[PDB]
Amino acid sequence: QLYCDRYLCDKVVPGNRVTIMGIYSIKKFGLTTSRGRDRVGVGIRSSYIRVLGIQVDPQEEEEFRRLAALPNVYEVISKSIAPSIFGGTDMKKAIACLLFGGSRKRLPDGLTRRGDINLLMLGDPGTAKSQLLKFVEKCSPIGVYTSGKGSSAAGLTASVMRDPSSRNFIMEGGAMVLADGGVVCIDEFDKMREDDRVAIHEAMEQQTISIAKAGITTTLNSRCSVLAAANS
Amino acid sequence: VELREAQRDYLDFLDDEEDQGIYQSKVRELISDNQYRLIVNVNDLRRKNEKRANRLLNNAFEELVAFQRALKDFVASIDATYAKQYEEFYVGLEGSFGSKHVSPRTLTSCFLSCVVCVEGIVTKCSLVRPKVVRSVHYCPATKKTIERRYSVYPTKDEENNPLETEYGLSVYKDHQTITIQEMPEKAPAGQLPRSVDVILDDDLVDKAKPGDRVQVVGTYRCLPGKKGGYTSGTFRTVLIACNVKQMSFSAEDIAKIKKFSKTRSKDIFDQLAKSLAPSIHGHDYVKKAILCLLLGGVERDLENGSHIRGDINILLIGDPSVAKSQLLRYVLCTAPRAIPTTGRGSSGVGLTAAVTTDQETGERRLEAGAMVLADRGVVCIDEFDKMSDMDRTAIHEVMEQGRVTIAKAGIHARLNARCSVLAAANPVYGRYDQYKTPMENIGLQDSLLSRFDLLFIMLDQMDPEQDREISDHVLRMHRYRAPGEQDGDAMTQIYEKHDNLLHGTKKKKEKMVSAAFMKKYIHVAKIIKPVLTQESATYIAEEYSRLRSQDSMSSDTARTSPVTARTLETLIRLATAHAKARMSKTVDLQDAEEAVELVQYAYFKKVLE
Amino acid sequence: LKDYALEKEKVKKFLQEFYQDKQFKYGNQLVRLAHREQVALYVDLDDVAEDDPELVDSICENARRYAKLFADAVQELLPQYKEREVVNKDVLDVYIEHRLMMQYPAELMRRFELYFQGPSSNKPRVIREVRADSVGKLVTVRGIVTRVSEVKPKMVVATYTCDQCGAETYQPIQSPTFMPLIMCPSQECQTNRSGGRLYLQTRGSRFIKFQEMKMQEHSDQVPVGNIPRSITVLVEGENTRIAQPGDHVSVTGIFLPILLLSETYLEAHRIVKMLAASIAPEIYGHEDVKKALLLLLVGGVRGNINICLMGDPGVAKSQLLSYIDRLAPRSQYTTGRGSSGVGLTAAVLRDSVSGELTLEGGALVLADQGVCCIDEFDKMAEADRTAIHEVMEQQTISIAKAGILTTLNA
DNA sequence: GCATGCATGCGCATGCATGCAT
DNA sequence: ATGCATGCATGCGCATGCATGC
Ligand SMILES: Nc1ncnc2c1ncn2[C@@H]1O[C@H](COP(=O)(O)OP(=O)(O)O)[C@@H](O)[C@H]1O
Ligand SMILES: Nc1ncnc2c1ncn2[C@@H]1O[C@H](COP(=O)(O)OP(=O)(O)O)[C@@H](O)[C@H]1O
Ligand SMILES: Nc1ncnc2c1ncn2[C@@H]1O[C@H](COP(=O)(O)OP(=O)(O)O)[C@@H](O)[C@H]1O
Ligand SMILES: [Mg+2]
Ligand SMILES: [Mg+2]
Ligand SMILES: [Mg+2]
Ligand SMILES: [Zn+2]
Repeated sequence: QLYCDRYLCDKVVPGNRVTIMGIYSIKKFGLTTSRGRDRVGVGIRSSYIRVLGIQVDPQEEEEFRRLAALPNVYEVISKSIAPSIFGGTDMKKAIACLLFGGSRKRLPDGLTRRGDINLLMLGDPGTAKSQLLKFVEKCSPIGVYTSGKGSSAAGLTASVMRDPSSRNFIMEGGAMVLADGGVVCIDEFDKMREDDRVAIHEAMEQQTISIAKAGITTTLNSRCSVLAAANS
Repeated sequence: VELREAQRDYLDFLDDEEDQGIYQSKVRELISDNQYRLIVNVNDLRRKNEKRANRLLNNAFEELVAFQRALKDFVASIDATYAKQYEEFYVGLEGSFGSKHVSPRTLTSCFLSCVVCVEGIVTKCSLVRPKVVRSVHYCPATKKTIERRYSVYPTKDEENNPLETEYGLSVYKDHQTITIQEMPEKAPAGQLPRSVDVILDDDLVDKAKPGDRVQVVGTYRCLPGKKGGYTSGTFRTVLIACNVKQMSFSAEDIAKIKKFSKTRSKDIFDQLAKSLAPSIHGHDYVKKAILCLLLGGVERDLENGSHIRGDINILLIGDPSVAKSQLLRYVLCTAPRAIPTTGRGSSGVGLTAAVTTDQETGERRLEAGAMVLADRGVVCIDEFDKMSDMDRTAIHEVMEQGRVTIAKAGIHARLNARCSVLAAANPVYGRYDQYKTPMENIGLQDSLLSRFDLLFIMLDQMDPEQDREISDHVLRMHRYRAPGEQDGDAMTQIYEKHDNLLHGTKKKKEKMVSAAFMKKYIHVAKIIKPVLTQESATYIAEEYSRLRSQDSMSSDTARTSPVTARTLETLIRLATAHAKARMSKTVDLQDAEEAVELVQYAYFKKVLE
Repeated sequence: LKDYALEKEKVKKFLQEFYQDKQFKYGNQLVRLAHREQVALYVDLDDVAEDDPELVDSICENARRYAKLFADAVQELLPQYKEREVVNKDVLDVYIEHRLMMQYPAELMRRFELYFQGPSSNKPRVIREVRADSVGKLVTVRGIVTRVSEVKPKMVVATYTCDQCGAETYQPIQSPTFMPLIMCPSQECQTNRSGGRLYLQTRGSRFIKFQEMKMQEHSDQVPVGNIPRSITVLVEGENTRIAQPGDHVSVTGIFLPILLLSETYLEAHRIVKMLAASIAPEIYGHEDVKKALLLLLVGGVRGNINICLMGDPGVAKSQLLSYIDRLAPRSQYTTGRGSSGVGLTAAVLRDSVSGELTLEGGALVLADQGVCCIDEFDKMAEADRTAIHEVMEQQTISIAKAGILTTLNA
């Protein structure tokens, strides 16, 4: 158990791998007689650690301007995309322009138009499709990789529940929700479930997901570029 | 000394009648309306006195007490007669706080004893409870009355004589507690939400309900550790509200509305339908139907308690990429109470209110559904074909009479569901087959179609001229950039200003209506209650008879929906809506002719070989 | 402030000088109350309007005090109108006679209850709008009853007998919970300092019927997008056994809290219930479809009748069912799966008073000796259809599941 | 036509915290 | 002054109802 004070609060999100330096101490709340069913333990005080340090596991502008000002930026970027994979120059260029992406535009009427690109790939097994998806996931600043049916311990789309104890609306971040402005790679496009398949239509079209349950109606934002692979 | 100076400054703030002030008129209105709460803009106070505003923001309780005292003195000076009823008045706050605009996630101890503004959703509410202010007791043995004030309950006299309580002579005030949770649309993904507790007193008790988005301005304070020889050193923080607002009218635009109506008259409906959505090209009949939904019909109740529906329902079917979802989103944006519910997004338990047994008290309570919340509103259903049959059966009752009947042993109720429905669905074959009859393509039961009022079929005909016009419009809209924004940057008049890209050189002869003026006019028209005339009734009846007898005059064309008794009500409702479109009092012939033309267009379609 | 003696005298003279109704009603009522031929008396505030109207406002503001004053005045007036002894006297009357033959609390010797009826000029309120401003006042509420508790006795005055003396000790009860006495406060025991211990007596003690009920708002008065609210009403005296679940009632009562937050409740004073083939004249045609409904409403001499109407959509079958539901005194209307399963038959639920389990019936149970209406019959579940068939053929429902083993009459 | 997956009420016991009647 | 009954989660075991998939 860890105790953080003052400015150390909210520096760590649950799930992070951390190295913490602190003081090993015990709780002090006076004295009290042992209670409960078990009274074998005598003179035992609960212990904790008081946290004191946490570690979580302008010049570049000119460099980027020089890189983009060349006449051969397109070829350099295309070659930079997966040099290990033989061939597929057009596919690499398409992947690069997908990574850069377009621009979204609003209108006075309030309607919005999509600014992200979606791609589909079909082919026989052994054409190195998963490798491209992994390279895109690693290269993109924000990237998610799924198997179509969700993942080991996370679904493809968000879900909403209500905690009976606290009566609060808890939302589980799905694969699409966890990415905002990034790239979502989807292998095995054929094996999608019905509800996820229905939701992905709205996710691709309006980049939003609408969920309505007892006493709640919400519209979450999912501005995700989609890169998909499927088999014959 | 400081409190007296603050009171003097607050008193000086209110006396603005000789300085173009409005607060005196506000106080007069409050006295007229029997209200004892005044809302003061923080921005105006900061403009007039920055030091007082800073002191109030950094120190709330003392400054608020001083301001309440100043308001008491001011109301006394105006009419001491009114001030006798209430002991003290209460203060409301409004404006832009800036750094103190704090979300539930960002609340910290740095804002203690300050005034903060929060925006959130309500999740927990408590029953209204009375709280004692003063107590009066009487002694039958000695015929003596005693008074106590609260800010120990006596039971016996000095000579141990019993005391009897006078409940009527006592003073009680309302009290309630609510919970506010951070909106999921703004909370980081994958993280648990955080909540705040708010206390409501006096007239603010019944201004919030669970599942609603509110904005609350109030003071932030700690609760002292309760009695005990040992303390843990941790205090609970609870917000004390002073103003609650439901997040969502002018004065001189009435003249503009009257002039526009008295001028255009007949052209009002055509202009409103034309300017519904510039971003979408074509589909005039669909826009007219959407405008009719926005206006709506007239609900009628009679002596026997019978109810006649006044809402309209429209179902759109067509090929992909014909701008149906765009229309649904536009209706969602424009309509005041609009709720989107996709096919498999919500089930029958979500669309319809349910019963849950409360573990705290052992009772059974009702939780409202999606359609229950949208009373006198619009519900949009995309991917309507994917919806299960049971959900359609549940929706049937709302579409028929707009009411929901619920009963689980120990409780039974009927809730109002007077709403309107937009539905978007795809053909069974993916794309609309021209040769096959509409019955095979739609693939829906006759009852569901009959309960719908209008059916529209949209086709993506690849005509070169239509394609050229659509491409022109789409690229003109895409090339547009908002004025005042630098090129390459990343991310009220009745008639809208002409734009070279949004409208075009040819469209200079005509103009589109502004959104705000359109909303105001729609609201005013919805207020109006038209009356049907005798001339139109016979015409409508004869045309209904002609429509029913058209079975022998249909030629090679087929009918999209069966013609039943509900079609006559649909005709009358569309006529009433079109009469509402232009501010009038009676139904005319052209009013029924428009609805007849709409029915002619909607109900019959040619079949290609 | 004002002296209560003058107002008590005014009440006494009002109870004796209201001939303007021609027979003296209050004289007869007092005679019946004195001869134990009547156990309840109701006072009309509209009748008081002939006298000074200030009394009406005072009662509307401090109802309990004036109720006690009226009770005391009636008790004092009772001896004057007595003419004869009790013809047939019960156990309590025997105790009263023996005690008089040989201070006693006023309510112990008292054997009548008084109630107030709200003025007709007083407009009925809404359950949502009763708040702290109405605490301690007299209000009128219209609603629908949803839950009713069983009748049980409740103590009023407790009687204790000493271990070493014949003296009887009396203790009034004005709280939901009370502390029993131990030592004997009798003068004999006080002088001798014997320290005898008291014992409770059930025969000498006084009990009154007690009942709980709940009310809900009408669907018409519910605001936009809200849910009907519920209120709790306490029933005592002869008002017991009047209200039943599913009935539309109007109750006149007092708004009182319970112990600086508090919980509120209502104390009831008056509870009230709210060719010929012209069924639904709004619907054209169907001349031969309306006599069948009339015969269904009339019924046979088992003589029950069941009717089913199958039709194409748009011929307005639902409106006829709604009209039948509205016309019948005891009626229930079902739309579909919104009242399936537990909605019909019955379920077991906790009690508010006893703290144990009791059976609450569904729509079919409420519609006993009435008419039930079902819409979209083909869409019902198999279990519901079997239950409906059982009701039609046998008129009783048999339930045998974990914790439930019952046969309900329908 | 039925067994099973997924909520949800029911009844219960068990553990942790605290607040004061004898 | 001190030890205990109670309010508030939480696991346990169970039955019951709604949806669907072969
Ligand atoms: N054109 C290629 N250049 C280099 N390696 C390749 C190429 N095609 C296939 N491979 C190799 O073969 C393997 C293909 O497996 P994988 O990419 O998972 O197939 P798929 O994605 O189609 O299921 C990869 O590990 C990759 O190293
Ligand atoms: N008539 C039209 N005018 C302008 N844009 C159109 C038109 N028809 C289609 N579009 C464009 O094509 C896209 C269609 O997507 P969407 O509205 O989701 O189609 P649907 O609702 O039929 O599934 C929209 O983004 C819209 O900008
Ligand atoms: N014979 C008739 N006379 C008058 N109105 C009718 C008649 N038949 C149908 N209607 C109208 O048509 C509508 C039918 O709706 P509804 O009662 O829900 O039909 P159903 O009960 O068959 O589902 C009603 O609102 C009613 O006003
Ligand atoms: Mg692969
Ligand atoms: Mg669409
Ligand atoms: Mg019907
Ligand atoms: Zn004794």
